[PDB]
Amino acid sequence: IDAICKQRGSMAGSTGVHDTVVNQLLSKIDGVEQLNNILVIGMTNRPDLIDEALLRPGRLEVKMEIGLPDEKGRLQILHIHTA
Amino acid sequence: DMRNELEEMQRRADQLADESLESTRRMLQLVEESKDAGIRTLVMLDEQGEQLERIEEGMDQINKDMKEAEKNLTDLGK
Repeated sequence: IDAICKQRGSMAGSTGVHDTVVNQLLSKIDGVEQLNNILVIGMTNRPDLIDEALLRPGRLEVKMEIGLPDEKGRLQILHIHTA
Repeated sequence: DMRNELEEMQRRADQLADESLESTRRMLQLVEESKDAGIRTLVMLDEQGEQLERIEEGMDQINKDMKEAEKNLTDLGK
């Protein structure tokens, strides 16, 4: 998702295509028309590069961090891959 | 040393169309219909010309017959 969504501005180009995309996405997810039968899942390696606006109440607003497993997780993974 | 430089990116404006697919199809359909009508008119005109050519011979024959009959009757009368 970070490839498409980056902080408004902060880009050196005349076309300005990296801002209209973000604005259209923001309008569609949360606009005047109320659409409530959709769920969007976005995964990334660098949460910082994501535009701050998308991370707030109403828009996204639930964020999970997947960390390195523990001894039990390592045992389970090894069992799964050696079964 | 706050001397910055830039590079440029380009975008292509949409080519000339997206109005050549609604009036276009109607134009083509009308052209086809006009072509069919013209073919029919061709056929009818040829038939009419043939019929006029046919009429000509009977016209000439009746003219000749009447003239000859009138001359003969006048000759016998006197």
